[PDB]
Amino acid sequence: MKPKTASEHRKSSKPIMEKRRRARINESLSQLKTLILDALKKDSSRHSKLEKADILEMTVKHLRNLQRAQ
Amino acid sequence: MKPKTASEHRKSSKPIMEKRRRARINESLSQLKTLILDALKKDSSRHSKLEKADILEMTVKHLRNLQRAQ
Repeated sequence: MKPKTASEHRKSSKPIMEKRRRARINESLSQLKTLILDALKKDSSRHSKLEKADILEMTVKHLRNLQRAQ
Repeated sequence: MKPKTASEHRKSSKPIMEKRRRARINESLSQLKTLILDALKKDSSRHSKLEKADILEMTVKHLRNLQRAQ
């Protein structure tokens, strides 16, 4: 399937804290993708083809759209 | 017992494409934190220490603001 890919870049310190961080990274990215795709209402297929980079920048680009809708 | 369910990488993609994606991930996330922190002007000092999760969330939360404050 295509699960929530975790971008594991190793930078350890506190095993517990970095895991909590990691979890929260997924938590935030998941809702990020969710509210973005829902606000723009692009397509569900291009949601099922959302590359991590596509998701991140989509959020930033929507930011610009909102930021001009003042 | 020890249930080994996650040890090997069940991960499939092209090394080159995923590397290109990786670059864009970092690119997107970088400008993402930038425009968010600067738009609300929280603190640029604490901006030197933003947890990845804090960064994603900060952007999502600002999305909400943009969606409902105007």
